[PDB]
Amino acid sequence: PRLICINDYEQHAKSVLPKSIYDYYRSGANDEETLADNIAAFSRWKLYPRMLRNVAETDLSTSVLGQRVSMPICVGATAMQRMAHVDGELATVRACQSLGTGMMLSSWATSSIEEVAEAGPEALRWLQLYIYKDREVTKKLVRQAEKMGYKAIFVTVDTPYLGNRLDDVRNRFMKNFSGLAAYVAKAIDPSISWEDIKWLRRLTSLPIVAKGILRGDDAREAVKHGLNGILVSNHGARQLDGVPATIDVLPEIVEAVEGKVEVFLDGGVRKGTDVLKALALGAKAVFVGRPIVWGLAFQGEKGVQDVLEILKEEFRLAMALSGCQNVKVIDKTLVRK
Amino acid sequence: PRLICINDYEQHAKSVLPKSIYDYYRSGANDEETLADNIAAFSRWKLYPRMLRNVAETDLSTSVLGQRVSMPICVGATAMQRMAHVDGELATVRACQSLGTGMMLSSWATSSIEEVAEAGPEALRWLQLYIYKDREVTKKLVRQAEKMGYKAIFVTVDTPYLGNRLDDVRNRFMKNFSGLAAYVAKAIDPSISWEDIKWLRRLTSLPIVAKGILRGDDAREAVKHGLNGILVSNHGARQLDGVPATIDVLPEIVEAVEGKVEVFLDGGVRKGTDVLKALALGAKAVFVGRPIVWGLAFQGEKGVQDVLEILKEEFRLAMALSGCQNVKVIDKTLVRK
Amino acid sequence: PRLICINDYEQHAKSVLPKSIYDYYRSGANDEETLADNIAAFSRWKLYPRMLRNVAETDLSTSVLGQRVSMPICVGATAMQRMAHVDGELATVRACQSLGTGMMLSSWATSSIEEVAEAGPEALRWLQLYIYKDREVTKKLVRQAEKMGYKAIFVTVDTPYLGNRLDDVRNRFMKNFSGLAAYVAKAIDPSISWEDIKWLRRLTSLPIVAKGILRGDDAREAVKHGLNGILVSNHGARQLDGVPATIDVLPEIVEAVEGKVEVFLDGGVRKGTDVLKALALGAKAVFVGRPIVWGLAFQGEKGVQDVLEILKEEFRLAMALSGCQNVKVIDKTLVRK
Amino acid sequence: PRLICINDYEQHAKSVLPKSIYDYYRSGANDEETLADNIAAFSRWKLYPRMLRNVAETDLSTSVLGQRVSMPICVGATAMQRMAHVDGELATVRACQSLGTGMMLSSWATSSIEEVAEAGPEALRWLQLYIYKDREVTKKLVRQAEKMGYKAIFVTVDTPYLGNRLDDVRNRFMKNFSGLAAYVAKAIDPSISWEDIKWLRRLTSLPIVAKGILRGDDAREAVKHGLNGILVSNHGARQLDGVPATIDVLPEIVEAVEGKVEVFLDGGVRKGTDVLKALALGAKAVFVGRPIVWGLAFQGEKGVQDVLEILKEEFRLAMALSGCQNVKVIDKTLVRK
Ligand SMILES: Cc1cc2nc3c(=O)[nH]c(=O)nc-3n(C[C@H](O)[C@H](O)[C@H](O)COP(=O)(O)O)c2cc1C
Ligand SMILES: Cc1cc2nc3c(=O)[nH]c(=O)nc-3n(C[C@H](O)[C@H](O)[C@H](O)COP(=O)(O)O)c2cc1C
Ligand SMILES: Cc1cc2nc3c(=O)[nH]c(=O)nc-3n(C[C@H](O)[C@H](O)[C@H](O)COP(=O)(O)O)c2cc1C
Ligand SMILES: Cc1cc2nc3c(=O)[nH]c(=O)nc-3n(C[C@H](O)[C@H](O)[C@H](O)COP(=O)(O)O)c2cc1C
Ligand SMILES: CN[C@H]1C(=O)NC(=O)N(Cc2ccccc2)[C@@H]1N
Ligand SMILES: CN[C@H]1C(=O)NC(=O)N(Cc2ccccc2)[C@@H]1N
Ligand SMILES: CN[C@H]1C(=O)NC(=O)N(Cc2ccccc2)[C@@H]1N
Ligand SMILES: CN[C@H]1C(=O)NC(=O)N(Cc2ccccc2)[C@@H]1N
Repeated sequence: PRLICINDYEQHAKSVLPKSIYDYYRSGANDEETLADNIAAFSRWKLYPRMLRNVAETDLSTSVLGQRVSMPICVGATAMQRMAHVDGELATVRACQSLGTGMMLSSWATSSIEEVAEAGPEALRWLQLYIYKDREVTKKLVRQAEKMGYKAIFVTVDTPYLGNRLDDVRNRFMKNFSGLAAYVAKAIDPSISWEDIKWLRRLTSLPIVAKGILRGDDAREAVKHGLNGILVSNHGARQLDGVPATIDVLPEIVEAVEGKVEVFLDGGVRKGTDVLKALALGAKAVFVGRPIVWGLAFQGEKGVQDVLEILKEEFRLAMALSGCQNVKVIDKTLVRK
Repeated sequence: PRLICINDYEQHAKSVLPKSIYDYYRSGANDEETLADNIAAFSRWKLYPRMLRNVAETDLSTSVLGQRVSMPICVGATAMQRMAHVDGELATVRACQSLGTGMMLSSWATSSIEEVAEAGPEALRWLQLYIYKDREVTKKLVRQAEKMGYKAIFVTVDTPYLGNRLDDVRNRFMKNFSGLAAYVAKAIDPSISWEDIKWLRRLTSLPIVAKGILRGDDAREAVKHGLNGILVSNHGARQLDGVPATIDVLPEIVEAVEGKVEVFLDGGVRKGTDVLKALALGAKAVFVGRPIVWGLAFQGEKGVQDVLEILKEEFRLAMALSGCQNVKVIDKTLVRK
Repeated sequence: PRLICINDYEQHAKSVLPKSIYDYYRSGANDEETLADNIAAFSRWKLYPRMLRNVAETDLSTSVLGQRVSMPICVGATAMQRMAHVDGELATVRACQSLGTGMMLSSWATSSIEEVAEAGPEALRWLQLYIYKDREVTKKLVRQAEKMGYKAIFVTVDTPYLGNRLDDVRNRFMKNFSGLAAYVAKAIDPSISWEDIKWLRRLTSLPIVAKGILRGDDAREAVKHGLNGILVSNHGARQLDGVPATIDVLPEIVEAVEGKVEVFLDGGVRKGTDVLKALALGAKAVFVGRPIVWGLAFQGEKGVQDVLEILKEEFRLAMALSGCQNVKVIDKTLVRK
Repeated sequence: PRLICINDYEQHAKSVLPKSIYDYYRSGANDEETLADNIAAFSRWKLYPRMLRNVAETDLSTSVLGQRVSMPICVGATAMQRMAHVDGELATVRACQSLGTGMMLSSWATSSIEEVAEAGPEALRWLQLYIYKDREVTKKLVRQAEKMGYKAIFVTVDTPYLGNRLDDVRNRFMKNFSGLAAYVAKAIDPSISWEDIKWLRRLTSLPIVAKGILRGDDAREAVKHGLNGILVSNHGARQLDGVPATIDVLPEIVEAVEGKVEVFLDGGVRKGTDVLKALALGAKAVFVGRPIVWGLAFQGEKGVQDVLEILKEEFRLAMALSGCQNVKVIDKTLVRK
């Protein structure tokens, strides 16, 4: 294999993973209209590069909720990574610790909070949480993440029930505690409200990011409840089909929060120019989901490291060709839809 | 067969029904531009879901012209159901009586008004009517529907002549009284005017819905003639080709009637998110045509029951993932085109 | 063969005509972008039909430059019809005389002005003219048309040179006096100006229509020079590629002439709904080019008669389903783009 | 071979050139979204031709930076032409000297400045320059071009680093001094700023054109630094992917420079109507890149001459069919997007 872009990693993963596993990772909800649009929407945003700006020394570094990272490109929560590679999340956190970027650990990981911390003691690590009907286990997760050096909580707010991913049902298809639709119907609480966010905000002094916000009014409510960021996300197009692409709703959310918290994006990031467009529209950083899994499927830690390095170099080139020597000068005039 | 969405039922029906019968049911008029657009138009309307609203107890119930139904998803008139299954309309009305929803019986049914009432005595049942050149038979139908417990009349107003469905002519292709184009040219009155609506309004005290309205001015005229609802319909794209999708004209019609009557939609409903979008734009309920026929072709009553249950569950999930605990809170901010 | 729409006639013509002849008739200029758009543009204009208007007695009749015709659907000039059938233009004029519509005779016909008049003595007949470098032959044509009972002159104004139709060059591919590109470079005058229109206007008292106008300013100039109509035409997309579809420029031209002359359309008419849309946007009538040739290729006079009857019946149905009992009530609210 | 349009030359070049060489010449950056759009964008601009203007004597001549040319169609810089044909740039400059148009010589030519001048002593010739980390060699190039009769400098400003063309990396793929990405990383200066433009402006009294401007603000800065033209260019879509098509950004640049300098376009010119549209939107002339290489691949000098003659004749026809007797009357009302 000669894999030189993120799409090559997906094509390789399709060739080596059982169909059920590949389809678990690549599927979106229902007719997958949002899955296609998360990528198509990036192509509609055009770049207006500045020339002659001196880009000899391109600095990709930024910060996420106060913590320095090497690039505005971080690993999003994807469940059950050991299905892709025997090391799963441990390989992922080692690759993040090599790159100098952060890993968001899924609540449905095939590795424990304490195992991951130990594989990546110097890695920037966050916990993605669901509020479970069992609030005792929810609180136990939060208190384990605090003790194991995790630096934030990403609370997923778009999953009262699991989305309907047809291939998991059509294909006859967790170390911390569709079969997956039935699992959620059991553990995950569909009653969660803003009252539960008030509880979580009182539970921990860790930064909390609301993950899965698509509306400006909900983003303002998150700010009002004392949360510290918004991850503009449609859950990799796996929840409600027919929502907009995240790059299309990002500007409304950035406008609505009036600078009070950091805004992040995930969904459809596959190229350095996607990262650049997201930052031009006001995201502080982006998270990648599927590309990391294809990295694992190729060669575990090394495969994840290669995916993250291809993204980093593509982003560096896009910054340089656009006239941007650092992330602080990536401005809204770089893009038009 | 493992049929888990409405498209699967169509694919199965194509596999088991003679081509002429399948094409009778699936065909639209002329080049079928509206047939494609009835579905494509739903995909252009995007959903803006609210998070954290408490959707543990999702209530799908609503009412149609005063009568309670279990969900805002009802069976539209499709002629000649016994071509799809030996029980035809009797299977359909039994499935509606199990689901707690309504059946609109076609005037060109392969079962009699009195036979259907008897198969579904507790089912909510309406009659779709044409005004026939023979007004005596027209009046006999209305007076049979009143005596047999039907709760409304859906008068079809878009069919002075039958549309030109090419496959019926190219394929060498009624218990109440193209060969079908020639049948209409004989029975159906092309002279029908608003004067005939005044006659029908005086004929019966049953609610009357005008079916096949596409213009706001015609919707206002229906209100002025004392009708009790508008079914925004292009007749499943089988009459005039090149009219807009019904989801696209729905907002104009809702605006034009100023709340005075209920507005319904049919045409292209195949998914729970289609139902949600129609309700967000002000429809009280939607009617499904073809999906019921594919249910019959699969397994008669059980097949219709399965189609209606897939629609119900998809709608429940779309409501929950959008933050809607009941139909009364499905609002216009949920959608944008 | 079972040919029930105009597209079927084209498919049959492709099956029976030598490739060079078929490609001569079906080709557009260069990459054929306008050829595709002449048809695609009709599909973008949507119909908003009125219900319940009494369409029992649909009257398709209208008039063209004062002369009654049975329908607003007339035969446009297409050169060299005997390549499609041994009777060529004589078959075409007999079919027009049966239908009660008009024939525009090409200046590059394979039959003489006096032969056509004689085959269709009761047919409504017009002459399409080019202003030839030889003004004596130009004047001889006009004076023959006047003597043989032709009722107008359609002067083609978009052809100073012939368009570049690639297949005629790639395929190694006139009774009144690319090899065809070379013929024009010889006979047709590229110097023609509005001064030449003044000459033609003084030459004959016959109505004169300017054929091939695409701009409102040129349409106003035609009115100022005392011409009696505008045929909005891109020459069947065979001249300048990348001009708009004729249905898209029709409203600008109708607006610009302020009712002073009749406006006609050709280019991409294949269905009754195309005729209806053109009339809703203010055309008095439309001309069909290629469909007549496919009629000839099928069965000469009978094939042309069948094409014209399919168009007539499709138009009658579209009028009836739109609520229009006659052409005088086809209004601009029937369409929206 | 029977090659009658520019696309035919590309298809022939694909048939005769090794895949690595063909892909070097035809590739764009990353997913090649801009490569497709450079051509698609021309098709969206529609032509509104004037009739009856007298186009018997069509004059294509114009001037570029003061020098007369036979047509507003000139040869752009494409590196390493000897890979396409044994004569490379010498064949190209001979074909330009036959046509009476200009050649822009690449800084990465497979022929020397003094060899090309000698093959085309009477040809209009310009030098495309990069500002190299080695300013001594940069100055040597400029002073050779001045001594050898070159009439301008086109300074490329969009290439601080080379774009990522995937096929050069996936295919295991200079007489004046991806392996090519690595070459640039060595010679080409990523620090170049407007200070370096001030240096180049003081270095030579030759006209200087800034090549690769996409923003109006950068075009105004070029005017302020005393440059004499802007070549609106995305480097044949080979640098930053996802920038707009050059025909789409051309009007902003023409507006921004307020007539102070000539504006040129390259990127996606393949047809005479492309040239016409560019001139209608205010370009003085256009440059062709790839089409010249396909000319070489076919038959060296004769192949380049044939490509340039097909462009000239297509442009002459498009001018004539649009009503334009010379370039001075090609106005903005000819086009609408
Ligand atoms: C296979 C898979 C598993 C996921 N598991 C989780 C999860 O456990 N928790 C969560 O909050 N999001 C989960 N997501 C959503 C991701 O965090 C993220 O929103 C999404 O992958 C981003 O889009 P992308 O895959 O296009 O980069 C998952 C996504 C995928 C594809
Ligand atoms: C096979 C078939 C038969 C139909 N028969 C009738 C009919 O008898 N009366 C009527 O008013 N509408 C009739 N319709 C129109 C339907 O009531 C309804 O408007 C349409 O099916 C809704 O679109 P859908 O099939 O996309 O759900 C028929 C539609 C189909 C597909
Ligand atoms: C084969 C062919 C020959 C034509 N010959 C002539 C001609 O002799 N004179 C003329 O004015 N227009 C000519 N035209 C243009 C037609 O009059 C008319 O504008 C065009 O066919 C209308 O478009 P349609 O073919 O899509 O119906 C010709 C078109 C075709 C396809
Ligand atoms: C094979 C190839 C080599 C090129 N080499 C150079 C170069 O050496 N210097 C430069 O400034 N531009 C270079 N360009 C960009 C061209 O000057 C020009 O901007 C582009 O080819 C125009 O687009 P077109 O190929 O669609 O006509 C190159 C383009 C191609 C395709
Ligand atoms: C369905 N994929 C995930 C997702 O998108 N969000 C989430 O919470 N997951 C946990 C999970 C769900 C089903 C089965 C096992 C684990 C996902 N894997
Ligand atoms: C043509 N399909 C129907 C329709 O769309 N509307 C209607 O009234 N029908 C009655 C019917 C028509 C033809 C032949 C038999 C019955 C339809 N089946
Ligand atoms: C090229 N087709 C025609 C057309 O569009 N307009 C016209 O005047 N024609 C005369 C003609 C042209 C070439 C060869 C023979 C005759 C056409 N046939
Ligand atoms: C990459 N193609 C070129 C281009 O677009 N711009 C440029 O300066 N080139 C010089 C060059 C680059 C790589 C290898 C050899 C020579 C190109 N050939």
